[PDB]
Amino acid sequence: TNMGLEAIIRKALMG
Amino acid sequence: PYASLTEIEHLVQSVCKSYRETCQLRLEDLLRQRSNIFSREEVTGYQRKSMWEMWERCAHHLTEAIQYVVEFAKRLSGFMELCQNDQIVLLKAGAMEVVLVRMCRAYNADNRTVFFEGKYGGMELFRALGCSELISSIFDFSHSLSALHFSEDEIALYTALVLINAHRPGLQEKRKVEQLQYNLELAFHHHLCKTHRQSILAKLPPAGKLASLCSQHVERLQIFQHLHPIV
Ligand SMILES: COc1ccc(-c2c(-c3nc(CC(=O)NCC4CCOCC4)cs3)cnn2C(C)(C)C)cc1
Repeated sequence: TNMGLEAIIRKALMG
Repeated sequence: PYASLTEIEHLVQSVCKSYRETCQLRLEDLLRQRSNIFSREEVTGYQRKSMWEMWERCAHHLTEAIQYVVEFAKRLSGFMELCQNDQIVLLKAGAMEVVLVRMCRAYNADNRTVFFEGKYGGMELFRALGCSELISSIFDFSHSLSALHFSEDEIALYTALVLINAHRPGLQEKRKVEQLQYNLELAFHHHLCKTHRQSILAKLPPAGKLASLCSQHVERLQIFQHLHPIV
């Protein structure tokens, strides 16, 4: 899993 | 309490819907799955795995769950209205704490076991992680939480309050978040009063530091993946 911490939340929030 | 009684009852229901919709597995299914427990051969299978391999699997599961927590946040009445800086700040500080609450929620006190990858298993299942001090404290937190018997609605409101906390450093719209938090405290307070369980939050242990550590391990693996085997 390359994306983690704040980077995964940012990606997750875009929706 | 200026808010009318009917308006608060809806806020309870809206928050519970968001929690139930966004759990990875429905609680009712979790209780029904308590019968199937990993076989001693399956357990040893997990123990044979290399520290990295078991951490790599566990960290992916923490990140998957985080993603479902972000969805929970989106469903909160006022979360979308907040500026993206604030939306991100609240999720950085709190989203891992919710995760631990949701995973520790899928636990069985009778035989001290946790739902993990399809079947229930005990603390011994995690020996490959090699942080027994962390694993025993996490299982303790889960056992204490089980004693309190939180309902889905009580667990939905409490996790909601963890995310929507107005004291996190770096919030731009502090006042806007306090208003959203207060409304959740009003709601939750009413629900505890109706059921005579005002004292339950005092008895819950703090999971903040445990989650801080879990986040540190998740980050550790992403910083160092080039030194470990490829996906
Ligand atoms: C016993 O307490 C523990 C808590 C967490 C853990 C735990 C996990 C879990 N990964 C899953 C993956 C999974 O089965 N997902 C489906 C569930 C998710 C929760 O909601 C119900 C469906 C469940 S646990 C990953 N890392 N850790 C640490 C030990 C590092 C912390 C272990 C043990």
